Amino acid sequence: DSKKIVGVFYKANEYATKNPNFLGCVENALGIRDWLESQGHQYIVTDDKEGPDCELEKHIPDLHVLISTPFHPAYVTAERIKKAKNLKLLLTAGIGSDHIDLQAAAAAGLTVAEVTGSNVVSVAEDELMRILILMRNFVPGYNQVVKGEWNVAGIAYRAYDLEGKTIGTVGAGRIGKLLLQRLKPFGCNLLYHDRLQMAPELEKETGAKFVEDLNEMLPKCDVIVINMPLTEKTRGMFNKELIGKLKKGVLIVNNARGAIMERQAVVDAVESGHIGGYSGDVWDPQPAPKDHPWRYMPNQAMTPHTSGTTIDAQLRYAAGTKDMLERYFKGEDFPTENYIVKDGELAPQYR
Amino acid sequence: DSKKIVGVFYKANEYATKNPNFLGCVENALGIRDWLESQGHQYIVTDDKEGPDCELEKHIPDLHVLISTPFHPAYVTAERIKKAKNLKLLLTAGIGSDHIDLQAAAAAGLTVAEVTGSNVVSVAEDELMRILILMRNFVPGYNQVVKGEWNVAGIAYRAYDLEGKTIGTVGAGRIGKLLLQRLKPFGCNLLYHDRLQMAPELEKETGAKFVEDLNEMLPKCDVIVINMPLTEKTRGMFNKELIGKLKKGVLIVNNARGAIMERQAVVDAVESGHIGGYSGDVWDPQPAPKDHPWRYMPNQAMTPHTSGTTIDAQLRYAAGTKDMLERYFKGEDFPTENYIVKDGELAPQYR
Ligand SMILES: NC(=O)c1ccc[n+]([C@@H]2O[C@H](COP(=O)([O-])OP(=O)(O)OC[C@H]3O[C@@H](n4cnc5c(N)ncnc54)[C@H](O)[C@@H]3O)[C@@H](O)[C@H]2O)c1
Ligand SMILES: NC(=O)c1ccc[n+]([C@@H]2O[C@H](COP(=O)([O-])OP(=O)(O)OC[C@H]3O[C@@H](n4cnc5c(N)ncnc54)[C@H](O)[C@@H]3O)[C@@H](O)[C@H]2O)c1
Repeated sequence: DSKKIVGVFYKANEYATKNPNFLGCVENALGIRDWLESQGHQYIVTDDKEGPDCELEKHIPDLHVLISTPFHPAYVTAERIKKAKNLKLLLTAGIGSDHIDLQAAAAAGLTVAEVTGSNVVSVAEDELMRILILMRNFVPGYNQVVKGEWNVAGIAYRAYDLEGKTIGTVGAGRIGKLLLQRLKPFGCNLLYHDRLQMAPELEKETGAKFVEDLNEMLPKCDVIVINMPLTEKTRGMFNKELIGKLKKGVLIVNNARGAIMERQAVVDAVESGHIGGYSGDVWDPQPAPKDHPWRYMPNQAMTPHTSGTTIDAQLRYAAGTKDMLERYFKGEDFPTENYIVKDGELAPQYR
Repeated sequence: DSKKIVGVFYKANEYATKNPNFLGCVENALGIRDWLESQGHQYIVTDDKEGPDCELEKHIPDLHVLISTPFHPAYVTAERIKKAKNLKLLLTAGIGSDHIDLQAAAAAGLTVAEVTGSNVVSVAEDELMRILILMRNFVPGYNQVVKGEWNVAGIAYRAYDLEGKTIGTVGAGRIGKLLLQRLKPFGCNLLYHDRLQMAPELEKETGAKFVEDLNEMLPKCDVIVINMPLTEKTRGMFNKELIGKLKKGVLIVNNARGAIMERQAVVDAVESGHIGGYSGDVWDPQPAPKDHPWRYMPNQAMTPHTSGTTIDAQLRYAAGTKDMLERYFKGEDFPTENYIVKDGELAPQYR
């Protein structure tokens, strides 16, 4: 009954011990090493995930379970899945399992699951933060401060209050709903697009108006927020043509997945001023290389992939990961909303 | 009965024309020049405000009305008031009139008024954006992006969700109340201190609790927000001893006035880790010199003085300044809430 379990996390070095609940890094490995080893399982943890000769690849031929995390994602390709002779279970410590080839996982009969709900508040907070950072023009003020400069006009000419502006969320699942709730008291005109309409009473509490056809919402928005998974349909959806339909000077927030946008289409439209500003924590690929052009374009307010891995989020997704492992050892089903691929079927929000 | 009117604003140069509503700079000067010249008055506008030899000091001897603005503040000292033989009226385009020597103004019988309520939503927004930026640790992420780095752990060890944290506002007048209303859906433990308690219905809607004694509220707070005027009592109030009563690792937001804090006492407690981070738009003095130490201390999330001068704020304070000039010319009283010094008496919020 003893299994080989591999975890792939970001490496913390001297940061590992600066908070007692820092469960998300390599060194602390979700807090589950002792619990796993006491049951006779082998637990191997690494950040070394790229290429033929990395530590992860050493263990791909015989691991049983692979625990990944979106902030430092192991890319589980069709070729890796074919090499993986004993693999049965792919767990995501966090939310969003698109770093796996989900079609090849379904074709191989693998189970893919994630900790649904675990960091959705955290991302909704970070999104509202970035809307404010772009609208109110925080980044150019910070840059003046560190360079020893002082020029209020260089900031004020394009700074605005959020009050009275039109904000559209593209996707209204768990995160989009939590965002709409936090935006209610700012006094904005809220719109949303999804394949699924929110309940009548949630529309009434938030004041948010359903727009069934995405192309009708886009031109109306001063602010657009991305809030869908990375799926075969959403991949590359914000291309040259779709971005042309946005209001001139639109501010875009994207803490969903970087690859929902076409990389170069965003760069070109930022340089022309057609996108007024772009802010998010997600990139294609991750880690983002040193030369990734989103780092250097005008008006950018980016960070690395951090919003779903606050300390409070880490505690919840480590706990959910442990619960699923415990269920797995006992042959019990996970909560239904956790499955992304089960019995060869993809979950509806990814179809 | 035609008057010399002087305006002191920040200079925009090429930025002036980038927005048709950019009324807060020298070049557009609240949009009132034609209006004032058509009535036979003279309107001298300048940003040059420092020392014996600046353009402002040339007009001090014979001006009738001086319009100042907090973002680029003319320091109207006792020595200046004495030299000002014709001066009758000091108007603040924005909110907070502490850049005037208010005791010398009272002594000389000068009227001091400002545009109450004009940018209070704007600052409430900017405060909440800063709580998020400090709590969720945005600034180190931005810094890594522009330097070409990628290290998630270096940000995540210190990042938390705002949900469930304790936040205290020191002051609950116009801005403090608007902040509390916007914090409500984040699910925090909200406390406030003021000399005046809020209406019970407002306490209930926001969920904020009155703490009558300031010293009792302070050690309880993860986040402290400064929300009072700069007055004889608030000036230097956050000194070595008062900062010591704060929780270790406290995050502080101050978009009120810089001099409410002792400058070096903030530097020391930030260097020690007693203050975990400090964020605001306001400084002593302004413009802040190149070597001001708040620009360079650990964890700082500063900007120049911007939050009360968004485009939407400028439209409101330009209109309120124009309205008080019209009343002035007709011998009519300003709205009661606009007066800071009238008949040699300070307004109650400054006492
Ligand atoms: N930055 C972070 O740290 C972080 C953390 C968590 C999640 N995320 C990303 O955000 C995503 C959303 O999270 P959630 O909890 O809100 O997910 P959710 O499943 O609850 O909501 C997704 C929504 O997308 C809609 N949708 C799917 N395909 C669509 C399409 N083609 N057109 C229109 N609507 C479509 C679905 O109907 C659903 O309401 C995750 O999949 C993940 O990729 C990022
Ligand atoms: N950063 C900006 O752009 C910007 C913009 C507007 C205002 N401000 C600053 O914010 C201040 C507050 O603005 P407002 O509209 O909320 O003012 P307000 O008059 O409505 O509120 C001031 C509050 O301070 C309280 N107070 C005064 N002295 C006190 C003391 N010693 N102890 C406890 N409470 C005390 C009063 O009871 C009052 O409720 C302004 O005076 C200004 O200096 C900054």
